[PDB]
Amino acid sequence: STSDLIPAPPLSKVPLQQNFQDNQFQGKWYVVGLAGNAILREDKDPQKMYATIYELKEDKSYNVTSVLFRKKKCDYAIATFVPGSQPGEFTLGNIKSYPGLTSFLVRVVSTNYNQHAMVFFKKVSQNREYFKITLYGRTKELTSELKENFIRFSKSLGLPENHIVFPVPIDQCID
Ligand SMILES: N[C@@H](CO)C(=O)OC[C@H](NC(=O)c1cccc(O)c1O)C(=O)O
Ligand SMILES: [Cl-]
Ligand SMILES: [Cl-]
Ligand SMILES: [Cl-]
Repeated sequence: STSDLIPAPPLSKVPLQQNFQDNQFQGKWYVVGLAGNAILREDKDPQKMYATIYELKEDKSYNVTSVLFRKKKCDYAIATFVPGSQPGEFTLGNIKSYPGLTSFLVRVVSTNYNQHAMVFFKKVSQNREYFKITLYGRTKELTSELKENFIRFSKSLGLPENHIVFPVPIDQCID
């Protein structure tokens, strides 16, 4: 809440997926890996897998729904991602609805659309700058190769290994 943070990387270290295809990116993605400056590995109580669903609207923004299993319930969080400056980037719709949130950016780093994606998120909340990379899969499992590529990438942004987690597959809520 008050603690020091690993700095957000310059955006020059975060690639953008070439010729992003919004229609192909839609649908359900499972969070198979998660890294960030507020993300901490927890052996005592491991992060559980959650899912994020991207529905492309006629106006070209996404209605985004995250589905999580928390405290024996299904928690649903909804947002609107508005197309940003370059295809594959997004800003947050209705940002004034979010107390303390002054900046929000999504950048799709890499994806093949049918199996995996890596996506960078940065926000400033109460003037503190957070960033996250998610490794998304169309299924709950990915290859060793994709997972190591993701660790390599997360580290290139200055995150140590204790800031890189692999949520445990579950069946509740996310299917
Ligand atoms: N301020 C806290 C409130 O949860 C926080 O951001 O930490 C939560 C953490 N998420 C993030 O740090 C985070 C970073 C950049 C953009 C986002 O949309 C995030 O959600 C997580 O996913 O467990
Ligand atoms: Cl819980
Ligand atoms: Cl493998
Ligand atoms: Cl390390």
